[PDB]
Amino acid sequence: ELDQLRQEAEQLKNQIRDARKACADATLSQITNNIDPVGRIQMRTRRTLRGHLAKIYAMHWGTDSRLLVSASQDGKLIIWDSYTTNKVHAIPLRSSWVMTCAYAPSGNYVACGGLDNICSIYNLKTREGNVRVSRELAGHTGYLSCCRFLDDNQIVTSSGDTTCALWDIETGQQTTTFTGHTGDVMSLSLAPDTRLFVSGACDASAKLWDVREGMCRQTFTGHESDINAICFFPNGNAFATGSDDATCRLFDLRADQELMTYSHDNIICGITSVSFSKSGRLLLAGYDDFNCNVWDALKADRAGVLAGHDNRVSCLGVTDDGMAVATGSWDSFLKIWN
Amino acid sequence: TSFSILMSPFVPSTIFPVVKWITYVGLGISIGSLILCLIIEALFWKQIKKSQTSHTRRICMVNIALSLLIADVWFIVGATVDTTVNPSGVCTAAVFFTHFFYLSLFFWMLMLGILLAYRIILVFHHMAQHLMMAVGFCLGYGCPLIISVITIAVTQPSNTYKRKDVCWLNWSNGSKPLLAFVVPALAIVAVNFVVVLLVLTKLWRPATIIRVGKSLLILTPLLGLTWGFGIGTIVDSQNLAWHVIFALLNAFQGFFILCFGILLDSKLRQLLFNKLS
Amino acid sequence: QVQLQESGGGLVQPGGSLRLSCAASGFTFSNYKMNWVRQAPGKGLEWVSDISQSGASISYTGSVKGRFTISRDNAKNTLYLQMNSLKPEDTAVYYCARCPAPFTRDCFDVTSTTYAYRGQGTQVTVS
Amino acid sequence: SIAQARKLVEQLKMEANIDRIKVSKAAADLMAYCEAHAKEDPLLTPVPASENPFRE
Amino acid sequence: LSAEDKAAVERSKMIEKQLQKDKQVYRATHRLLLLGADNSGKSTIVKQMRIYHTSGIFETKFQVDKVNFHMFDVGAQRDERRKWIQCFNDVTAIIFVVDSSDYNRLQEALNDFKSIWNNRWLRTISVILFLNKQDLLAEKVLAGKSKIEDYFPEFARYTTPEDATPEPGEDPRVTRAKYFIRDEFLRISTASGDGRHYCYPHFTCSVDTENARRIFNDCRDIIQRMHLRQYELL
Repeated sequence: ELDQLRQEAEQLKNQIRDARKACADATLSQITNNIDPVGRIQMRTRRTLRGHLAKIYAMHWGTDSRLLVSASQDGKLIIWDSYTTNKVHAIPLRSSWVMTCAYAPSGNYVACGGLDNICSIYNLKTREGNVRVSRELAGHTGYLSCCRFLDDNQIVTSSGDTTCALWDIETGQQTTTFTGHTGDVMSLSLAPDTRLFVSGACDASAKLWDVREGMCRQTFTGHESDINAICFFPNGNAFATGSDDATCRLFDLRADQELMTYSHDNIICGITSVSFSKSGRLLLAGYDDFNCNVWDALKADRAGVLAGHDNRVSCLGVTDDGMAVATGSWDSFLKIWN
Repeated sequence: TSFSILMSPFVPSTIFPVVKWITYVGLGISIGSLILCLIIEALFWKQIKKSQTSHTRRICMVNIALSLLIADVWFIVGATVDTTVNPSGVCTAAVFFTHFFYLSLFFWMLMLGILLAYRIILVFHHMAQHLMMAVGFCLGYGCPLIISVITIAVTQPSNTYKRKDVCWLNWSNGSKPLLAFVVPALAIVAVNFVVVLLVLTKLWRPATIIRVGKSLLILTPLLGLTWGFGIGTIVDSQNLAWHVIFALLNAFQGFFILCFGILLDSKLRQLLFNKLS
Repeated sequence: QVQLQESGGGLVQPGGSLRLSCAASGFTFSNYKMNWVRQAPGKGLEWVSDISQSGASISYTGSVKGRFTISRDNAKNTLYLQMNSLKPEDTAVYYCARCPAPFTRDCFDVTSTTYAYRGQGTQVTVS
Repeated sequence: SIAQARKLVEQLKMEANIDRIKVSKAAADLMAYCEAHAKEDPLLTPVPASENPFRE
Repeated sequence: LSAEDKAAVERSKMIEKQLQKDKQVYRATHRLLLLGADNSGKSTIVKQMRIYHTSGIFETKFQVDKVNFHMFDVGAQRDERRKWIQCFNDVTAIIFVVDSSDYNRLQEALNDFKSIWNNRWLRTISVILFLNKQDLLAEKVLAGKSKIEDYFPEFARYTTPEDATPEPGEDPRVTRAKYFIRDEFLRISTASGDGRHYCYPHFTCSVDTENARRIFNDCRDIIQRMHLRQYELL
């Protein structure tokens, strides 16, 4: 009956906790006691990009570290050249409410999604000067939150119906569906080699998957409320998360438990964006405070602040060469720091 | 040097020592106060540029303050110029400048009034920023120039543009240039009055008295309803207070603007105190 | 890992009394608003009683306003409910409920079909 | 329910028999990675203005 | 500047020239959100208002006195609404329709109203409240099968307010019942506010035609308030 199954589940959880206690012989803050602090980090704007009429809700870089893409809630998708502050493309959408965007590593396509439960794909290299829609992907049952390209023919999506999907573009149908969450899913991050990826939910849970087989492998807990952002450490052996309880944490995929927690006593608001740097010695985080904070990752102290936004910060990004940082916010502006 | 000569053809000598000191102290605080005002207007500029209406508002306020300060300093200069020796020279320039600048003040205040009505009577209507800037600057600094140059050109040849005792406009049975100040000044306050009544028919809809009072104690300095007491100085001699309430009400214009129009704001005071702390 | 475990059910005559106790584990207990919910045999999820972060705001549904009493104890991490004169229309299954966020007064998603911060429940029968 | 508990038990079965390593071995790797790539991180070690595209 | 840079600047100017036309059309339209429950008559007012003219969201366009109004109704979603409700923090108003002929569900509606009132990102958004289905309430009260005082004890000690206007010529019991629930809503409206948003109650039925004019007249009042507060007069 259900009683025996629940008792077995409780025993399994107890065994898991017992096996997780005896794997922790040291604390990171003790091994990292002799590390030199990085100093004080001061940054200042170099470009301010204007042109949007409403909130800016997502952004993404390109493999060439010169081009950008930005998405707003008035129905616009803009492609920027950040060196000279030009405008290369402005694409209108069909639904105003958009929540994600992305380049493909080949510099040929973009994609977006939102409240209407569709993912739209746009071609950039037509013979004429006009950009048109190449494909529309339908079949979710809840608002999409994030999407990331793999090749020019494979995409991965996350929705508010508690499921993740893998899509083949030319055919136009799913090849694998990932089920297992209890709440909504909020953020994703693909691996450097593109063989596994991580997802966090509106529960205090996160998971790791396998794109080929199509199954869950490890589950991590520890937070107290919803999980808002997630990303990968450069080597693919860690990931850092932030939650709507004024706390960030760091997780590993072999010890299967926490290693650091970033928080304070004057911080009583949540986290919206999380982004690493090229070496792993900086962790940048966004708040509705309305600031951005720069955390040393190996000692859990603040080493810098970034101010200048009049409203909530929603997005954040770094480049593939390490030269700039781009920040957007609900006040309709993007700012570049170096 | 009574501050009533702006509106007064004649200043009876009886109260002559009564008013004089007031002016020389009144303007004093005014000068000081206005400087502080501009200082604040320079410290928090990047933190107030949020929308269209607030931007146009701040522009009107800074223009008002600047015009008032310069007009005050030129009155001070032109009141201590001895005309018993040189019948020309600075006693024309000063006059002209004072004239021009005061008129500009008045016209700027008119703009503020109009803006309020345009935000209430026409609720669903939208315009561009730069067209509003253009109309504001072309009717703020536009008509003062025209009136000033026409008056000086049509009056200076026959030597009827300056008084025989002090550096200001005159009139005696002939050319009356002083009307080119009174007629355009008074008939702006008899417009702003209307605006105030309108705003009172929107705040008395239902604690109410405090609300109405705090509303009416902010819009009296900026739109300048006090200058209306000059309507009696032109048509009387002394009777009770006309030459003495005028000075104590209108010479502390900058003090009133610094006390009610700036430091009683909610956001600006918070920003000021946060920066100070 | 949020845990909320209930205790104190049973069977009671009409007019009797009993005490419900919820024990919590896995969060700072004093930052969060708390609630009570019940599921009557044949209906949806209802709402009964409320309490605030400190212990100085209290609120009830219409029909339990003279009989049931709510309290919390921040030291022992426990939420309480006492009932005095029971009617047969109180037989149900009883859950405690948290709020999604800390330091807030709005209470979203407590009565939904699926929701992550909500105990397993306890059965109360009156006859 | 029965099916939900069965699925939970089955998943916890795979989740409870996976290899692990100690934490003092999974802190040193992160520690050493940063020192490996510490001279090529512009936001820790700034560059001269002659090679900075956003300032030159 | 070589030819490539010239061409780049020409294209950028040509793009700004079109964004300037997009600004006006975006700014000349107003956005509204529509909320209710499964037994509320939500769609009937939409059908009536369309005279003035799978999927995760719908849209309806109507026009009053050459003013263009957009209305949005959500669909194909789950029952948890604490993440996609953050998208509607720049609308002119929120419309809330409530069924006032089923006494067993009004407590749920009140609890749904409080969470909207006291949310963080919706503290500058006003609400237009429709108390639908006043026809059914008349017969349910007159007939005498259900007792209103059995779901709410305080009804035993209630007197009709003297500012009420029972124009139609009805049985006073109907007026007591009508105004009790509106008082129940306006208590929550008045208690925790801070003078930054308001609430507007109305009595509707399934055969009214005037539901566009009321939204028009209330949106004027909202905008006038915003303009007066931006000058530090209210």
